[PDB]
This record gives sequence, C-alpha cells and structure tokens, in this order.
Amino acid sequence: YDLVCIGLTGSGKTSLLSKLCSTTGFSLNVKELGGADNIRKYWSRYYQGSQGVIFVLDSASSEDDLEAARNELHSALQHPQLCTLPFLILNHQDKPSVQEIKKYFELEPLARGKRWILQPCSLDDMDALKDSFSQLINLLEE
Amino acid sequence: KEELNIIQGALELRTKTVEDVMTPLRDCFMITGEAILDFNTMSEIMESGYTRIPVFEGERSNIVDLLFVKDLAFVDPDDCTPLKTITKFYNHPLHFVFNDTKLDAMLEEFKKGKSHLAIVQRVNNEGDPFYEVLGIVTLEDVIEEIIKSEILD
Repeated sequence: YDLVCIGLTGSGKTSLLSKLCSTTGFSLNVKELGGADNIRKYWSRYYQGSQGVIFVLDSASSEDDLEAARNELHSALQHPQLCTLPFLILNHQDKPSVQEIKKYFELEPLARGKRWILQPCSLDDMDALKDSFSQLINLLEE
Repeated sequence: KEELNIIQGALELRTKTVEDVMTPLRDCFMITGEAILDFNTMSEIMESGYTRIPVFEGERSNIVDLLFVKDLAFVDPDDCTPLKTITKFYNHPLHFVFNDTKLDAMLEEFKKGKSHLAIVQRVNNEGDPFYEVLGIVTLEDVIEEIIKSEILD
C-alpha cells in the first residue's frame, strides 16, 4: 500500500514517521516529502501511484505557517490524483483545538461526504496514533 | 475483414504509451514565471490555440504552474498585470505522470474531469538519479489517438 505524507516541518514529520519504525524527497509504503518552501511547489512530482495521504500540520505554529498548511491541504484536496483517495489529517506530543482547525480550515463545508478523517495525535500518545492509522487503513479497505 | 481492423487497432492502442503520443518539451508552448500579462503577451497566448499553457521558472524543465485561457477573458491588457498574480490566485493543480504509464491508466486519471493536461516525466540515470521532464500530454491527444484507430463506428 503506497501512501504519501506531506506536511510542515518535513524533517520533523520524517522524525515522527521514524518514531513509528522504532527527507526532502522520496523516502504500508509511506513516502514522506520535504516541508521546505521550495520543495512544496515540486511536491506534485511524486503523487502518482498513491492510495492515501497523511497530512501533517503544526497547529502550534505561527499564524502564517498555519495559513500555508491550510493552503497546502486545500491544494492536495482538489488534486485529481488525490481527490478520489481517502486521506487522514493529523501534531506534537504536548501542546499549550480540533474545532478551531475545522472552523479555520473550512473542512466542514468543503471536506464533506468523502472518506476523510481529522484526528488528534501526539508523539507521546502512541495508542492514539495507532487508532488513527487503524481508521485510515479501514478507509483504505473501501 | 472488419474484425481485422478492430484487432489491429486494439493492438496499436495496447502497445502505445503516453510517451509515444505526448508532445516533447521542445514543441510545447510554455511561458516563464517572470512574464507580464500585457497586451502583447495576450496576443501571443491567444494565437497559439492551446487552452492550458505550462508556466515554468528558470528552466523549461522546471514547471511550477498552469495557465488557463478562460482565466484571461476578464483581464484588461492595459493594466499590465503580471502573470504571478493570476498564477498565485488560481493555483491550478499540476499533473505529473511517468513516461511508462499506459494509455488506459493515464486515460483513467482524466476520467474525473478535474484535469486535462499532464507532464510526462522519466526516471533518469554516476550522479544521483532524478525526474526528467519529457513533454506534456492532454486528454485531447489520447482521444485523437483512439479515434485515429478508427475502432468505433
């Protein structure tokens, strides 16, 4: 199963992925793409042959970085190679607002009627990540 | 007889790849990111007849955006709007497909109607291997190939 992971902090996301296995390019076959500004434009070069996406956003990040994350998720949502696929949206172990993410990301109106799941996840909460991945795999089975 | 033409066309389609029917990069009408959508550029764009134009930055093999001709119906040519405004506003998706991809799979990717133009890239290879841009392919090209096979009717 070929999956793609795109998110802010590309090496940070690849570290979160390495935590599961006990960057800036091609890395359950999860390919983690880099999060640098230049590589975000070239992200779309790798999307082919994917069956699901794992989108990571830094909710604790600054407002502009959150704006970039919202724009990137919106671009991924309407991509023809990714629009028909189910993909899960996941941040840090401990954070100083899923409802805020839904309201500000406008995922209630646009992200409606398709097998998409926005679930909380933390680096110190392994079981929650396992449950989120189990739901994602259950969606992949459809 | 007619079944012979049917089988020949089916064989031609099954053997044919996207690399065969694509337009190579040397023939592709493109435009740089630094361009400005002034009166002269719009004439050059509207005369080529292409409805979707790849927009690159730096090199013709570095494609960063797509330009839609329908987006140029409301623009005025005197304001000299830069291309960056339209590209950053619309931000159309970029389709990338490999050269080895077959007619059926690439054709399936268009079925959703969310896109009509893809960029053919090759797995090139010393030095670290990379993606190499070969050309562009459209839904029109595959449909022209299918009708050119005269299978239907």
